[PDB]
Amino acid sequence: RPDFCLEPPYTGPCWARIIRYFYNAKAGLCQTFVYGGCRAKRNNFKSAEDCLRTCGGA
Amino acid sequence: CGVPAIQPVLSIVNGEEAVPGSWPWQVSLQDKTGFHFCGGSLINENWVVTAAHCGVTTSDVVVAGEFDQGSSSEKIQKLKIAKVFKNSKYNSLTINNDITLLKLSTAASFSQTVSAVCLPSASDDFAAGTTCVTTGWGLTRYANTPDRLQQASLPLLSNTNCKKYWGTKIKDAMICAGASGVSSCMGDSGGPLVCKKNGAWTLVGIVSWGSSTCSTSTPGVYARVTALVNWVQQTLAAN
Repeated sequence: RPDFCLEPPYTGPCWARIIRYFYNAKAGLCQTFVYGGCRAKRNNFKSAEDCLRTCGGA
Repeated sequence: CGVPAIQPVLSIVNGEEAVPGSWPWQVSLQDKTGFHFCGGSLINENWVVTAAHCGVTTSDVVVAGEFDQGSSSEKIQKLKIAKVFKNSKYNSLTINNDITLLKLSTAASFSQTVSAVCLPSASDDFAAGTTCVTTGWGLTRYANTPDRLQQASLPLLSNTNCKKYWGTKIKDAMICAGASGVSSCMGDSGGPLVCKKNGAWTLVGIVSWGSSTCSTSTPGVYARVTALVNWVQQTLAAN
């Protein structure tokens, strides 16, 4: 799986409160986190499904 | 516009609870489940101005006349969004031109707690040091959002002073304010930064970005409405 899947979630500098998903390698599942709205890193998905299909098993 | 039926009491991290309904143009942008993700400002009965990075869609809703998001009995107006007009010049890399207009499916019913903020003229000059106000339901500590609407008085900063911290990240459609003991924060984006123009509260900025920890000693950055208002007027006129 891509290495970006191992990066911690990144909220960014913008001040929105948008729910996104990131893969948590420690637990093996995608979890929710608050995204600020801009400059998203790659371990940031709009759905748990997209996240699992891209990072599952990393 | 710009004249609340209920006057606010002056004197977001380190801000203060607002008088219920004293910022009648403040709206809460929520998803279909009621989750607040951004703020916004009513500019008339059919349009709301917010930030482009909020990524609003027609599935989201505009909640007007709200004060306590934790109150199920509080009377509010849940308004559907007919169309979203994101400024095509919004730069997703620099965050410049961070503004979006929302056209409501059904007009908002103006009242003592729901009305519009005034828009500035492209040529208006709000001097640095001018004390303005920003409002919203963003975090009060860098964590869940406060139930009741918050407010904070803060000074506008000159581009030169803002750049002393942010350098070249400050673009022409941005205006800074804060670094004075208060700070906008997660959940405040899209909300208003208003200053008085002939006594009427006028939209000078739209909460955009800043310190990643909402530091109160760092300049907050807002979309500069004077640099984007012509786009606003043009969009309304064509729709």
